[PDB]
Amino acid sequence: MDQFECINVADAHQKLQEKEAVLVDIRDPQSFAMGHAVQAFHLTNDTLGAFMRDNDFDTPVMVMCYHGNSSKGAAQYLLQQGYDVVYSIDGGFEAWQRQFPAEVAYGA
Repeated sequence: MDQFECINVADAHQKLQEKEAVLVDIRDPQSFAMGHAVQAFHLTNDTLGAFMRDNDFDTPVMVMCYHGNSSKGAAQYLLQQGYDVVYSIDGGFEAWQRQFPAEVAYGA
């Protein structure tokens, strides 16, 4: 579709558990390594080319950032590239870690 949607972390977690959507994290690499959601792919302009080759445009994509702000612009960017089902995760990593502290991974 031609718009992206904002979702909360409980919704995102459920989609992930059901294997319905993939999760990308657009934060800087240092913050990513300090802690990220399990199964998050670190998506940057450099890793985008690989991401696109590896995830067809019909793949639902959920975008996480620091707080839920930059993920909106990144989600819109992905729609513009051809993705049809894109979400921005309200609250970002802060919300993820608060709700799901046992589902945090470290490093790359």
